[PDB]
Amino acid sequence: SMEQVAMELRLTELTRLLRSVLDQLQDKDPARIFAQPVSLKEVPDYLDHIKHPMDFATMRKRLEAQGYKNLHEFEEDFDLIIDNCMKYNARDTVFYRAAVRLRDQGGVVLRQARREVDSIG
Repeated sequence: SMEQVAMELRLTELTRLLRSVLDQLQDKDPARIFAQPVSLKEVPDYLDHIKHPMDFATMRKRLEAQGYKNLHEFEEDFDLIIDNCMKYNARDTVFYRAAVRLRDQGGVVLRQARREVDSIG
C-alpha cells in the first residue's frame, strides 16, 4: 500500500535523525570506553552483574536494521550503556567517570532530538 510506503519513509527519516544523534553522542566518548561490547573473554563474570549489556556498536547494528521505532527505544539503549557502567564500576574509576560525562553531555543532544522528532512528526 501507499500508507505502508509513507510509514516506511517516516521510519527511514527517523533512522536518519537517530544516526546523526548517535554520532553526536558517540563524540562525547573520545576515549571509546563505550564503543564495543564488554568482552566476556576479559570480564567472564559480566553477565552475572549486568543482565542487558549495551554499547554503541550494538546500537548501530539495530539502527541500521531500522530497529528503533521511536526515540524512546533509542534512549532506552543509550541509558543502558550509562547505567550498566555506573553499576559495574565504582565511583572512583575512569569508566564510571566517563559514563557520568557522557550522560551529562548527551542530555543536551537528546533534549533537542526530542524537539526535532515531535516537530518534524
